[PDB]
Amino acid sequence: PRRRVAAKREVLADPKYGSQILAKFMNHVMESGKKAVAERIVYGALDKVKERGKADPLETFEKALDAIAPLVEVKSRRVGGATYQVPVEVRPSRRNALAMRWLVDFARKRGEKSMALRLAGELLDAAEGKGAAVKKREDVHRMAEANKAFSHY
Amino acid sequence: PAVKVKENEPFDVALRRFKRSCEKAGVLAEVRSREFYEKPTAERKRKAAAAVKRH
Amino acid sequence: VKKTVVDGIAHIHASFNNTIVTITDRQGNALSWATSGGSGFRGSRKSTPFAAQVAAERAGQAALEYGLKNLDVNVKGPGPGRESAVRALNACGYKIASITDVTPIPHNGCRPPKKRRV
RNA sequence: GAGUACGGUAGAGGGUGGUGGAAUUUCCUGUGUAGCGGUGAAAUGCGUAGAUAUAGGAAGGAACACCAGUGGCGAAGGCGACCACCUGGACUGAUACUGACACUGAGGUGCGAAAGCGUGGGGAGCAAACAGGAUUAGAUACCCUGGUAGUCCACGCCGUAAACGAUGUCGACUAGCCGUUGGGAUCCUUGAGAUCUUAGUGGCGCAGCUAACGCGAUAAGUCGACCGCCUGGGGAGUACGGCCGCAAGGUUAAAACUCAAAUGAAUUGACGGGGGCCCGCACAAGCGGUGGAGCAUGUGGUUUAAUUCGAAGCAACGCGAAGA
Repeated sequence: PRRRVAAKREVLADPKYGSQILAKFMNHVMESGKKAVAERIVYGALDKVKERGKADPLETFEKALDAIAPLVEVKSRRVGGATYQVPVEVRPSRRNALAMRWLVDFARKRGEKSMALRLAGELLDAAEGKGAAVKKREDVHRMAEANKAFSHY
Repeated sequence: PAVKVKENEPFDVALRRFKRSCEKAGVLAEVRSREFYEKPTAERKRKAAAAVKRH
Repeated sequence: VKKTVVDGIAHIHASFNNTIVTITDRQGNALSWATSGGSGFRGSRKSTPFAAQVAAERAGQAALEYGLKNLDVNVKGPGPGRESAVRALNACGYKIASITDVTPIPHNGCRPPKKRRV
């Protein structure tokens, strides 16, 4: 058991778009602390999104994450000597973070040339709601709505 | 164990009155006690502890 | 066919393992019935209040084809779903005239089985 | 002291017959359609020949929900639906009567839970045995599905229980406090409480006792009458004989041998698939890994002439060695 309040880390806004929402997306796509390398990916990705349709690469990011962020999720829970996967709502602080999770993870496993156009490829592919990250969202939503029997916390 | 729904009230408060009638009659406790057969030694031992706690 | 019955009676045979909802007339002639085990809930999910309301809601819409709008609720037996099945009857079109517990109470009659030594 | 006569009170005290309600099961009929039942989950099982559910009817057996209460009655074992009949005791008030007629009690005799046994009935539920399904390495079990004796009744037998308050019966005395049952007396005649007293039934508690735990007017305190019983543990409440029993068995009841302890209470610690509270990358959420591949190192094993010696779970294995 713990008594700690953990820690409240703050993220500074991105320098090219003035949106802290991209800052945690940058914070998510990180590998080995290479800040400069990864930010070259998103801006190149956002240029690809902007160059292919749309009007602003920042607003389709907003459109992308809601289609990825689930509204409910189960967790392993033991009450009566057995595991009951009680579906629980996802808090606003976690839904966007896990939205940033599933965009990079499934785009990393795509077959496109480089991540620069691979996260970009998923960005519009997820904004319209027909991508694998969108697919992963609904099966989690499929995991719930079937275990609805267990609703005690 | 029997309630009548009146005019112009929500059915929700009709439910809450219903179980309030149920625990007043204590039907759930009665069926729980008759689920299995409690031997006279176990029944008298339970009632002796009930008297001790009451005092 | 359509019996065209306006007044009915709903019976919920809630048990510790299953909940059987049966809609009947004032003379005890059944029209529709559904069970928690018949609604895709098997095992640990059959004994859950959510499975009870699914059974009640499934039999609820099957009972409107007779043109039933009034019914009395006769819940019987203990278990998770004695009330959750009744709340399902409110979601679909119905008004409940009365709710009654008809759980049988022996007056110290037949000997029950022995304690389970689990 | 013990007892009798009278009025009254409470009671699951006992026996003999009726009667009632709830519920279970079985059967008949109507509606109605894919499950019911069960479990941790399943399966055996029941069900399309129509189950479960629901409604109406019928049969049968057993126990009497609520009242219900360290409440009541009984020598104890025990006794819970209602009513009628037969019947024992206790408590209570005064007066009247006998006048020690009392207590205990080896033998003896009577009653004595449940199981069990015999003859005859009865059989709804439950359920030894038995059968099947699970679980398990196995499971002659726990769990599930069925299910026979039995449980019920009458008449006999048995005669044993942790038959316990693990405390024989009877009588007297010894601070109090708080409940409760059946009475009685006085203030309250109160409408409605209070104070004494008695027979029970409980909880604390002075003294006293106790190895301690605890008992403490319902004594395990202070005494008195009588009775039963004990003399280390195992062997053994066994063998043998006697008595009893239809039997199962009961009762009375040893020795050889063997051990130096068995035992009671309480304390500290430790432990618990006991409980309560709290913490730690212990768990949860994630970041990246090992285990798959090639190379470096150490260890075990093997081999050698030696493969020098030590380190061996966490807390040894890139350790002594910060460098054959």
